[PDB]
Amino acid sequence: KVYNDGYDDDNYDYIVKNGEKWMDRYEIDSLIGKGSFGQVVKAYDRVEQEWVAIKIIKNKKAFLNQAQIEVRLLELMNKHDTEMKYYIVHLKRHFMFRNHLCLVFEMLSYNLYDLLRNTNFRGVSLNLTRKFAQQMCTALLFLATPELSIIHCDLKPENILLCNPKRSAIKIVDFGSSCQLGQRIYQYIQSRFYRSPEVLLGMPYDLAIDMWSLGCILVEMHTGEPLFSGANEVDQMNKIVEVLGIPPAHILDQAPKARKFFEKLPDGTWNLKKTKEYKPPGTRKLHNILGVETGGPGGRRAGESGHTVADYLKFKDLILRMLDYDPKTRIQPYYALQHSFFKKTA
Ligand SMILES: COc1ccc2c(c1)CC(C)(C)c1c(N)ncnc1-2
Repeated sequence: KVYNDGYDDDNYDYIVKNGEKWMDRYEIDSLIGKGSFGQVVKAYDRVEQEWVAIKIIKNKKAFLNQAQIEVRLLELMNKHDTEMKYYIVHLKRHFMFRNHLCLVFEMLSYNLYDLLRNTNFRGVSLNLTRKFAQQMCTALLFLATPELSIIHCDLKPENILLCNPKRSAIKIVDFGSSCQLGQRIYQYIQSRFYRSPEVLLGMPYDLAIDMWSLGCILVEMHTGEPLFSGANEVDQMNKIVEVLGIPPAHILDQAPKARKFFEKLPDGTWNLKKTKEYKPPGTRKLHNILGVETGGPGGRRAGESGHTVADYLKFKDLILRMLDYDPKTRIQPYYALQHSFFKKTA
């Protein structure tokens, strides 16, 4: 049985061959990543005399079209950030090769989940968490510029990459599930652990869903573990409620899916539907998850510099603003960047 004239496997992936030359230009060196979309290779661009990463999309219409959306959004972001100051991966060019769409990027290092694994899932320092937060809020500010108005829709540690393994510089990747405000099509979006309450509830959404994901990512970067690790949507909402309490009635009153998770009482207040058993609503305090007064996560930052009670209070406050249940009042990128968590003291 033959796929794409022998170039592909049965899963429509290009069969990567070390050393192959493409288009009298690229020498494929090695495979450096693989996922649902296809594969990522390190290649030498002989024309520009530099290493590049080529994302080789599966030869399958659904994957091709997902990557064509990504190409258009990255090209739009390109028109608007030529100095590469806003922390989005740079798409150099694209081409079709042997029935695979191929996206050529600058070569980056490993992702923030790999970085968490490298900490043995104990987390990075509050200082490094702050550097990641500042860069991500800058990226979100750029995506919110009106000519872009891009909702990434799948922010998670795996979609944030280090530029260099020694260093704090990061880029956001993977715009295949993205969309623009006023061209919102998807009802089902975001990876579960990072999914906002408005999406869980079946409500209208906007760029604020990415800020929710960022709040979740930053707590996980410092603790080593996902903040809200739901096994399914009901479990996800229940985990959110353990930390943040029952969502506001004004929100639940307008939520198409309120009754998937909650019940409306005679007095018009809302409670959780019973299990078929969680910490009571709001009793799993972020204050304690972060260890604000008790030496940080697991008490492991006791006796370390750069981890004071005062700095933990600033981090907690910023995260709580990113995790506001109301997407209208949730902190926005411009104001997050001005928050006291980013103000130096001492
Ligand atoms: C499994 O998913 C992966 C694996 C590796 C990478 C990406 C996705 C994203 C891109 C293609 C942007 C990239 C890069 N530019 N440099 C290095 N690695 C990667």
